[PDB]
This record gives sequence, C-alpha cells and structure tokens, in this order.
Amino acid sequence: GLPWYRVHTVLINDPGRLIAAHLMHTALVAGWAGSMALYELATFDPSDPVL
Amino acid sequence: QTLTYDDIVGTGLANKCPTLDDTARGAYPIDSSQTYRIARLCLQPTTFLVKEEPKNKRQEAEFVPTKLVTRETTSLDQIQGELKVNSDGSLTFVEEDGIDFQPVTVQMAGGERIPLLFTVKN
Ligand code: CLA
Ligand code: CLA
Ligand code: CLA
Ligand code: CLA
Ligand SMILES: CCCCCCCCCCCCCCCC(=O)OC[C@H](COP(=O)(O)OC[C@@H](O)CO)OC(=O)CCCCCCCCCCCCCCC
Ligand SMILES: CC1=C(/C=C/C(C)=C/C=C/C(C)=C/C=C/C=C(C)/C=C/C=C(C)/C=C/C2=C(C)CCCC2(C)C)C(C)(C)CCC1
Repeated sequence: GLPWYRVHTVLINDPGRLIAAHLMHTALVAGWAGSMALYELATFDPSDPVL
Repeated sequence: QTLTYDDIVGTGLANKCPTLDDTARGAYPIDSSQTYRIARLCLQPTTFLVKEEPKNKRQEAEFVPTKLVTRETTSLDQIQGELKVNSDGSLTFVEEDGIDFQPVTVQMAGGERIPLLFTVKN
C-alpha cells in the first residue's frame, strides 16, 4: 500500500477533493487565529500600555 | 400637568425629578424673621464617574466614565428638612428624612463592577 509519507498523493488527480483538503486547511488556520486571539484576550492586561 | 400613576407606570418617568420652565429665572425672597423648609428635594444622577487606580509609577488618576447596569433605580426624592436662616445671612438645609439613598452598580471598562450607596444621608 502507500507508505505513510505519501498518503496525501491520492489528491493529485482529484481536484474536488483537493479543494476539500485546501478548504479544511483554511478552516483550521482561521480557527487557530480565532482561538489564539480569544486566549490572548483572556490573558491580556490592558491597564498599562506604558510599562 | 397633573399626571397619574397609570400615566407614568413603566415609562421610566418615576425616576425623573420634576423640572421648571426655561422661563423660571426669578428669585425667592428670604424673610429672616421667617422659618422655611424643603418640602421635597429630588436628585437625579445622570453620570457616574470613577477614579481609576494610577499604577505604582502613577502620574495622575483620572475620573473615568462608567456604564450603569441597575436601571432606573437611581434617584433620591421625597427628601425633607428645614431651611434655616443663619445670622451671617446664609441658608442651611438640614435633611430630616426622605428616600435619601440608592444602591447603584456601574461598570468600568474591562468589566469591573463598582457598587456604591448613592446618598445624602444627614
Ligand atoms: C490539514 C490537515 C489534513 C488534511 C486535510 C488531511 C486530509 C486527508 N488525509 Mg491526512 N493526515 C494529517 C492531516 C491532514 N490530512 C495528519 C496530521 C496526519 C498524521 C496523523 C495524517 C495522516 C493521514 C493518514 C494516515 C491517512 C490520511 C488520509 C487522508 C485523506 C482522508 C482523510 C483521512 O482518513 O485522514 C484522517 C486523518 C486524521 C483523522 C488525522 C487527525 C489528526 C487529529 C485531529 C489531531 C488532533 C490531536 C489532538 C486531539 C490535539 C488536541 C490538543 C491536545 C493537547 C489534546 C485526506 C486527503 C487517508 C488517505 O486517504 O490516504 C490514503 C489516510 O489513510 N492522512
Ligand atoms: C504547501 C506545502 C506543501 C504541500 C502541499 C506538500 C504536499 C506534499 N508533499 Mg511536501 N514538503 C513541503 C511542503 C509541502 N508539501 C515542505 C516544506 C517540505 C520540507 C519538509 C516537504 C517535504 C516533503 C517530502 C520529503 C515528501 C513530501 C511529500 C509530499 C506529498 C505527500 C505528503 C504526505 O502524504 O504527507 C504525509 C504526512 C504525514 C502522514 C504526517 C507528517 C507529520 C509531520 C512530520 C509533523 C506534523 C507537523 C504539524 C502537523 C504542523 C504542520 C506544520 C506547520 C508548517 C503548519 C504531497 C504531495 C512526499 C512525496 O513526495 O510523496 C510523493 C515526500 O516524500 N514533501
Ligand atoms: C472566477 C472564478 C474564480 C474565482 C473567483 C476563484 C477564487 C478562488 N479559488 Mg480558484 N479556480 C477557478 C476559478 C476561480 N477561482 C477555476 C476555473 C479553477 C479550475 C477548476 C479553479 C481552481 C481552484 C483550486 C483547485 C483551488 C482554488 C482556490 C480558490 C480560492 C483560494 C483563496 C481562498 O480559499 O480564500 C480563502 C477563502 C475565503 C476568505 C472565503 C471565500 C469565500 C468566497 C468569496 C467564495 C464564496 C462561495 C462561492 C460561491 C463558491 C465558488 C468559489 C469560486 C472560487 C468559484 C479563491 C476563492 C483554492 C481554494 O478553494 O482554497 C480553499 C483551491 O484549492 N481555485
Ligand atoms: C504559509 C503558511 C503555511 C503553509 C505554507 C502551510 C503548509 C502546510 N500545512 Mg499548515 N498551518 C499554518 C500555516 C501554513 N501551513 C498555520 C498558520 C496553521 C495554524 C497553526 C497551520 C496548521 C496546520 C495543520 C493543523 C496541518 C497543516 C498541514 C500543512 C501541510 C499540508 C500538506 C502536506 O501533506 O504536507 C506534507 C507535510 C510536510 C511537508 C511536513 C512539513 C513539516 C513542516 C515544515 C514543519 C516541520 C516539522 C514540525 C515543526 C515538527 C512538529 C513538532 C511538534 C509536533 C512538537 C503543509 C506542509 C497539515 C499537515 O502537516 O499534514 C500532515 C496539518 O495537519 N497546517
Ligand atoms: C496534529 C499533529 C499530529 C502529528 C502526527 C505525529 C507525527 C506522525 C508520525 C511521525 C513519526 C515518523 C516515524 C517514521 C519511521 C519509519 O517509518 O521509517 C521506516 C520507513 C521505511 O519506509 P519504506 O519506504 O520502507 O516504506 C514502508 C512503509 O510501510 C512505510 O509506511 O522510512 C521512512 O519512514 C522514511 C524516514 C525514515 C526515518 C527513520 C528514522 C530512524 C529513527 C531511528 C534513529 C532513532 C534515534 C536513535 C539514534 C540515537
Ligand atoms: C462547525 C460550525 C461552526 C463552528 C466552528 C468552530 C467551533 C470551529 C473551531 C475551530 C477551531 C477552534 C480551530 C482550532 C484550530 C487549531 C489548530 C489548527 C492548531 C494547531 C496547532 C499546531 C499546528 C501546532 C503546532 C506546534 C506545536 C503543537 C508545538 C509547537 C510547535 C508547533 C507550532 C509546530 C459554526 C458555528 C461557525 C457554523 C456552523 C458550523
């Protein structure tokens, strides 16, 4: 069967599922951005932009 | 005019003090040989300002505006007391009684809630 390091080559001639993979990666990146900000908001002290 | 409870109820006007026409700029003469009294005193806060905690380095605290969260429950009213005429001529109001306190909670930026006893007791 395919080796572990080539699993994603099954997309090379499958434009739809290639789009589906790209969408999922875009979903994950935007979710990160959203989760990272929310964590930063929950931990940020805004009371002193000087020091 | 002469409004009734049923006119006011639920409108928010019960928390408002009465007002005077723009044309009431007369004067009330004070007869030193007379004794006077406040029959109704109404206070209606419109803004609540809280001093911020100037960090250790400080420089100067400010009075920061705040958001009211406890609704139209803020006014002092039906307050009574005698208006004395002092002999230097001044007037002194001495509160006797009335609805002279309201608990109020305002909110600062960041979400800190600041309760206070808004009051003129004594
Ligand atoms: C952007 C991410 C992404 C995307 C879109 C794909 C997409 C795909 N993979 Mg690939 N894959 C990925 C990441 C990704 N994979 C990773 C990271 C691995 C390493 C584990 C693999 C391993 C892998 C294999 C072994 C196979 C695929 C296969 C496939 C296809 C079908 C889906 C499947 O069975 O995979 C399912 C893949 C997963 C369920 C991996 C999910 C990983 C989880 C969600 C990580 C979460 C960890 C943990 C919960 C983190 C939380 C915090 C922690 C502190 C608790 C499709 C093209 C299959 C295929 O058709 O190829 C022949 C296949 O057999 N993938
Ligand atoms: C846009 C970036 C991009 C894309 C779309 C691909 C896509 C592909 N690569 Mg390439 N590659 C890239 C970047 C990229 N590569 C870079 C930067 C490197 C240098 C490290 C490589 C080195 C490389 C090698 C050496 C090989 C590929 C191979 C492949 C194919 C199979 C990969 C697979 O199934 O993974 C399967 C992977 C897993 C099941 C698990 C991997 C788990 C990794 C090690 C840790 C996970 C990190 C974590 C998820 C965080 C993500 C990283 C961060 C950057 C976001 C596929 C066509 C293979 C190929 O050509 O086959 C024909 C192959 O042999 N790639
Ligand atoms: C005029 C037509 C047109 C337009 C506007 C685009 C636009 C885009 N294509 Mg390209 N594409 C076209 C024709 C077009 N393409 C043709 C004719 C082909 C050959 C079939 C391709 C093949 C192709 C591939 C294979 C891939 C793209 C991808 C992308 C997107 C990458 C950026 C992204 O995901 O942003 C991030 C997304 C957002 C910020 C949100 C986007 C919301 C938009 C406005 C779409 C709303 C829904 C809409 C009705 C669906 C149709 C989308 C449209 C691309 C047809 C981008 C939206 C990549 C992709 O889909 O990545 C996920 C990708 O993998 N396209
Ligand atoms: C420009 C930015 C950018 C680019 C080019 C990529 C490119 C890629 N990402 Mg994405 N990613 C990005 C930003 C980006 N990412 C961001 C901002 C986030 C949110 C934090 C993610 C989250 C994300 C996830 C969750 C996943 C990807 C995956 C992938 C790979 C999918 C194709 C594949 O099979 O790779 C083939 C894989 C490789 C060539 C491996 C490359 C190894 C890279 C260079 C990192 C080096 C190893 C890593 C650091 C060791 C991990 C240690 C750690 C676990 C302790 C590709 C390498 C998917 C993936 O890796 O699937 C296996 C996947 O699961 N990315
Ligand atoms: C959300 C994030 C989730 C991330 C998922 C986690 C990462 C996923 C898996 C990564 C683990 C990779 C292990 C593959 C390992 C393994 O499969 O190797 C053997 C494998 C052989 O491949 P073949 O071409 O023979 O294919 C046979 C197939 O069955 C493989 O699928 O070679 C490779 O994978 C190439 C890279 C070799 C790498 C060899 C490293 C040698 C280590 C030994 C030395 C150790 C240190 C000792 C010296 C002090
Ligand atoms: C479904 C849906 C929804 C929801 C959504 C959500 C809920 C999402 C989420 C999402 C998210 C929440 C996302 C997340 C993401 C994350 C990630 C993606 C991350 C990753 C990371 C990584 C990749 C890392 C790596 C590393 C490590 C770990 C260590 C260090 C080094 C490095 C950095 C490499 C809505 C309602 C809208 C609509 C309807 C549908």
